[PDB]
Amino acid sequence: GIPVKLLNEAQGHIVSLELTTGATYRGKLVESEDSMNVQLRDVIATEPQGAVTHMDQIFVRGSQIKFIVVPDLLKNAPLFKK
Amino acid sequence: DITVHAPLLPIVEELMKKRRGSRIYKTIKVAGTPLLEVRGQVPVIESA
Amino acid sequence: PELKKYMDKKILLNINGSRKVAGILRGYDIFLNVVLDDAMEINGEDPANNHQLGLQTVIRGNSIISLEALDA
Amino acid sequence: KKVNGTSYKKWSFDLPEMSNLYRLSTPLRDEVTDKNYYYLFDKKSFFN
Amino acid sequence: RTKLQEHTIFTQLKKNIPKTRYNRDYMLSMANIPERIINVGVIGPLHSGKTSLMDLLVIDSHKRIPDMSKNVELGWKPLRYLDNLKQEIDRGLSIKLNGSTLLCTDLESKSRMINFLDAPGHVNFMDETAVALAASDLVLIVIDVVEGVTFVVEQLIKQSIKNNVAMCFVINKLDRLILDLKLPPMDAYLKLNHIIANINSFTKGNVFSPIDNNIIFASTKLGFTFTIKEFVSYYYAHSIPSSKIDDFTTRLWGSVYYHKGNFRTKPFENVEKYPTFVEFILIPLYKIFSYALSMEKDKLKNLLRSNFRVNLSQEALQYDPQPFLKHVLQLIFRQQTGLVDAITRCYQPFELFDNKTAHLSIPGKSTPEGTLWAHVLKTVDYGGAEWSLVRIYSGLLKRGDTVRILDTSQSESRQKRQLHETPSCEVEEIGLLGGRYVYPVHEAHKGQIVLIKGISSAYIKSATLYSVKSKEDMKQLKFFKPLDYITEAVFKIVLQPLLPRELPKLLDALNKISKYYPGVIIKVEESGEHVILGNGELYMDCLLYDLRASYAKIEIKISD
Amino acid sequence: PVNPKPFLKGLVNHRVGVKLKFNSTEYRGTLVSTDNYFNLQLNEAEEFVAGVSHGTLGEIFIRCNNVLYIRELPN
Amino acid sequence: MKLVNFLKKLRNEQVTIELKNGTTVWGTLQSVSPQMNAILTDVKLTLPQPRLNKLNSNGIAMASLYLTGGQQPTASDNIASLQYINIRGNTIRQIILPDSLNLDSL
Amino acid sequence: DFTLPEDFAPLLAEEEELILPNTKDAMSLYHSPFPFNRTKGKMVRAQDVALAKKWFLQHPDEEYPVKVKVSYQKLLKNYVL
Amino acid sequence: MVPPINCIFNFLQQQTPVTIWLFEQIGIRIKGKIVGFDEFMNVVIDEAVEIPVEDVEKGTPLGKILLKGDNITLITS
Amino acid sequence: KIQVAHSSRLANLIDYKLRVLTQDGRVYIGQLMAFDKHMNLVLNECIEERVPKTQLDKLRPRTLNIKVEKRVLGLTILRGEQILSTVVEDKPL
Amino acid sequence: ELSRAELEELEEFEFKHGPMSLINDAMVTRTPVIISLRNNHKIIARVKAFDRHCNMVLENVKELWTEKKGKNVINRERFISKLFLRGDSVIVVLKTP
RNA sequence: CAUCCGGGUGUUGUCUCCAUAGAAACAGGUAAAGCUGUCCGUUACUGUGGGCUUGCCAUAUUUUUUGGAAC
Ligand SMILES: Nc1nc2c(ncn2[C@@H]2O[C@H](COP(=O)(O)OP(=O)(O)OP(=O)(O)O)[C@@H](O)[C@H]2O)c(=O)[nH]1
Ligand SMILES: [Mg+2]
Repeated sequence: GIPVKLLNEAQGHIVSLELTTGATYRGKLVESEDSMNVQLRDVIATEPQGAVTHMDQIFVRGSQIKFIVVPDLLKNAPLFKK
Repeated sequence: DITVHAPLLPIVEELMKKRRGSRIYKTIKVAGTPLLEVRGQVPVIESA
Repeated sequence: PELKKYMDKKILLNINGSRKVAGILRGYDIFLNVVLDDAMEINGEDPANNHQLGLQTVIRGNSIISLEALDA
Repeated sequence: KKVNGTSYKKWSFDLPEMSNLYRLSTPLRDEVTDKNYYYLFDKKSFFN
Repeated sequence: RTKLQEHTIFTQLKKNIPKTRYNRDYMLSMANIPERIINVGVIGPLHSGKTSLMDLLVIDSHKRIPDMSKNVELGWKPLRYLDNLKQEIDRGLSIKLNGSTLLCTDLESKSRMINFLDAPGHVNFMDETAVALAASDLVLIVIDVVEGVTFVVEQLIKQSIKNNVAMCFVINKLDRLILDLKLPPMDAYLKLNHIIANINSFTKGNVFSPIDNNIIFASTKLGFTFTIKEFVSYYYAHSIPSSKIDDFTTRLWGSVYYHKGNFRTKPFENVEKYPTFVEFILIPLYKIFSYALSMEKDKLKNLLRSNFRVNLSQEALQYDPQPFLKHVLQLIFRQQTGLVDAITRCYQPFELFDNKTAHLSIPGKSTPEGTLWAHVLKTVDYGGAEWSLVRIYSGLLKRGDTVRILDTSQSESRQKRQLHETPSCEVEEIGLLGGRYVYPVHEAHKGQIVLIKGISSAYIKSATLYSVKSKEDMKQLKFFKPLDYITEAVFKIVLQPLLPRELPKLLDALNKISKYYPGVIIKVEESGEHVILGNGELYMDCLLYDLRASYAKIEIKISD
Repeated sequence: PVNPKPFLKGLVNHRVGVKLKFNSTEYRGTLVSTDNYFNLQLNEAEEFVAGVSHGTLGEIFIRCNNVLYIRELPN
Repeated sequence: MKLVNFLKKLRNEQVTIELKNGTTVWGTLQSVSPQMNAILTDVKLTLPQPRLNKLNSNGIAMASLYLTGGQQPTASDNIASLQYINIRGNTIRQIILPDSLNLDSL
Repeated sequence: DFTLPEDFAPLLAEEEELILPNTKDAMSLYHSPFPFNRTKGKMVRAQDVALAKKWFLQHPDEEYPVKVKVSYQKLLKNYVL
Repeated sequence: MVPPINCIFNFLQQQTPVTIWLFEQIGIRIKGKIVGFDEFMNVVIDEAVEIPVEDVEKGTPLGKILLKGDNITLITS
Repeated sequence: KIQVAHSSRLANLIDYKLRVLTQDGRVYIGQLMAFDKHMNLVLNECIEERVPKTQLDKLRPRTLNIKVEKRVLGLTILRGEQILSTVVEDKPL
Repeated sequence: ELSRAELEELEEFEFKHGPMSLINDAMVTRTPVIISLRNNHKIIARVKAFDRHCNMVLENVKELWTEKKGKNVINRERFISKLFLRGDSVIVVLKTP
């Protein structure tokens, strides 16, 4: 269905994750899976305490993702057409 | 590389005899078609 | 489960609780159960507070939050 | 349903009719389906 | 008004550039992302249907094309969109390299910008095929069922393996088994097996089969392409549990037989059976052909509604047999998304881009992304002006930027000087390749193929395009080799103006010929005559036509 | 090499102890029945909280998702 | 097998639901999906005040209740009222059924 | 091993036969030149049906005498002009 | 490549002693031998002892247990 | 204030401005573009609103104003597993 | 795996032989169970139905739960007539003597 | 460079054959006509019945819907 397809149609753009643990990650979406697993590159990261760091590359399990932020351009991608 | 209907191979080999230095090396029976693929050679000066 | 890029690198691994562990990844499956090597509980400041866990270690996949290829 | 009307301007047949007309037309119909037949015997080669 | 009918059908007015079905700005917005661009070279033998395959992809991308006559909408005549030179229209033949940039979507709904380059199929235009191989990441090798894997296909496979590009094969003109040769379906399955086995004989280690979706079946006259994955997605996936789909897909080829929900690797005893591909794929295609040509229309539309969920309009039901067959097949086989999925799944950059770059340049470490670095593949006559076909291999290029151009014929000595001076140009205009138009843009990015209007005077045949910000960047710079045109020129004409007064015009024109035709060799004798070497008689006919008709526009004597 | 479902099948009519995931609670009782989802029915049970024996109970049904571990007691 | 299809019978009843977080939801039942997703109209949400006053547990529930957009200034005990709500099936603990229902038919 | 529902069957399996009685005629008509590949059209004037034209656009039978051959050639001259 | 469940089996056949970590319950680990393994990673542990989080001195013995897969964080050598 | 027909399903609410609750007590407000089997949601021009602990105590029982914090988010996919309940805020304009 | 009719009869077999048969005995006997819920509430009620997921329509409900006001601790005793109960919230069912 | 024999499409008018429910009751207006308004038939919430553009029909045991919760 459309939301998993939008997360696939987001690959190669910069996305922002928030997790159940309260961490936040922002970076280039290298790969995404139908299970909502994602891999990010050149990742700005943030702790639940609000402390900030940077890391090269990450993988995240789908179940722990709270929401994903996608570039506003995609509202006119061909995915949403009837 | 010559593609021709199989019963007309005598004409093709006659032409390859008329041209100087030309020779036929292999004939491929193109499966499931009436065609043959005939592989050979001819000099460039003779190719006009 | 596209872990192939990591499949013999040193991976740090967030797990349920708040307890980072780390090791050389050795294998994975459809649930993200992971098996990893030279396994260390990363409890804190390394020279006394961490713990080497054993020659083999395997994780039930639901317990992984996230992982990082510190050696790319 | 075969012709637009008595002004007799447009027609539309079925497959059995067109087959029967084609079969009757054997003397005066063309039967050269192979387009390569007209190599150097066509309009533009005559022009050249 | 400038008019171009004497040389090419081309759209001069921006208001008449056709509207895409997709939003075109969205396609540009993903040009920034190298992972979203695939460059596809459509190569294959003479008359394989490559331009027709492109005609399929062009029509499905646009709302209305001004050049569509009703003969083309109804499918009596091919559109031949990319064959847009007057000379190509007259010969019925692709002569020069053309292409289009299209937003394409796979069976999973993910989009790519795809740049397609349509190589000429005639054997004497193999220079253009070499340019296509150089430019392309993946190659669609189009072959027709009838002649199949010929020696030309063998060499195209070999050159593709040499050029480090992903091969994908389109088996075209399946109607010719059904309608021309009139094979019964079992014999047609055996024919396709013979073709696919012959393909595998020359692809050294890599295995090609339909269940791997490296094989696409097509009839670009009747407007359809399909893969096994595409067909089961459209018409069988809804009728089995979703976990079974890929395993059902895996069993639709080879020596597999089926009966009442059970499979075997041998035929069943009590009833004689065809294989699974024949039962589930090929016999339905044969039945679509037969019934669309010869069933009563009301029964036909009832069958199509019950089976394929396609409704026929009243105007479509009035169509003649070949337009109606095309219309029904196009309703059934849905916009070529399984071809885009095959292209998508067959090419992995991780295994190929480094090898391709190391083949076209010297081997070494990766280019720093602070540097612009691009391959100027050829000079092209496109519309009212010449352009340079460029693949951007790294960095960004901006409109109006000042950039340095080195001809590839100097690359070897310059590289030896690297291990132990270049002219510069302003990039006046940049435009996407659009077939019968050029769509202007302000930027071009890594992995993209694009036309560039300013740099064409700094090289003859091909060039390296680069821009740097540090002397250390210059020390790390790689230069592209002179390009391997597959056939050596051995067919010679000696050439002289009819009136010696007109010699300088011929000199300008011969420079233009040497630029535009990649494989041609032009040299001047001490006798004062000009010597042209070409691949063969049609090649010489084409370039001498260009000399007389477009470029020199004078009378020219020639030897036998 | 005894597998989990055969082990619980063997444990029927034996006096087992089950500690829950919550409230530091353990039930000790005779195992009556078990299913594919490892739900438990026990008889003549007793409730222990942190090891203090609250009171004995009749028949008991413990839902599968609540258990931490099951053990056989000394018999 | 049967018991989600029991809930599907209950259309237009003024059922009353307690979510796992502890908030109580009165309203008119328009639909129940096969995944137990329930739709209510003419809905009143509430948190019972003996539970509510322990902030440490009920902060999440209170914050959610206010951010519905339907909490008026507190006449009493943190009531909200809204025309339409969709509730995820997993989130339900209890459904109090209407007192007049003839369960023996179902 | 792998299996699927017992009533699963291919597309268009309810219609038993592949070749209908008219299929041979439809295949013959499909390849014919104009107008026989059509099933609709506009009426033409009777004087606009060039019946004999298709003969001399093609090569004559080689055995024909000289007067016939030059007749073919001259009619081609008229057509080209 | 070693599949994770095959590694669990390689704990099982060699009968090697191992330590197991609970899911969200931080303050305990469990030591013993893996006797049984599963499709859902339920495990049967013999000579089991729970140990706090620090060492074997403070532990208390459990006997033979079935530990339900929903609670396993780690298995370690 | 908005009123929507008793025709029950979420599929009718495409392009309506939803406000969507989650297990952690924030609310996401945006135009619904799509929904899924799992109730994964796509909200365009999205806003997350959240009650900080500094004024969370003002909701305790005793003319009232809460200074809630608001956050901009772009075209959010929301994981259905987290979504607590859904309310409709405005019709498509 | 198995056919639909076989799964139907298998559900009947499981309800009679399996651990769920404690609830079935109370349902058929029309005698009240006691149910410790996940939120430490204890329902006392008569069962009218149940399913695979341990959801259960209840009637004649009484619902004990406890609260504390500083040092003091107090009981609440709500009565309900007819109640659906989602099965995931169930710790442990009893059958009273 | 023209003439001639013919052709397509659109609009409007006219002619021929064949037709009817209706509120075709009334007013405004244009290069034309519901172009526009008052108006009329019934339907928007249900019980019997056809079709699909959907969901259950396929899911309690690791990535969503059968709670690591409760404090
Ligand atoms: N029967 C049949 N004919 C086809 C099919 N596809 C193309 N053709 C015909 O084949 C001829 C060649 O068409 P092109 O599309 O130009 O083929 P090409 O591969 O581009 O050949 P080049 O011009 O040499 O590059 C045309 O007359 C087409 O009508 C097909 O699928 N079936
Ligand atoms: Mg071509």
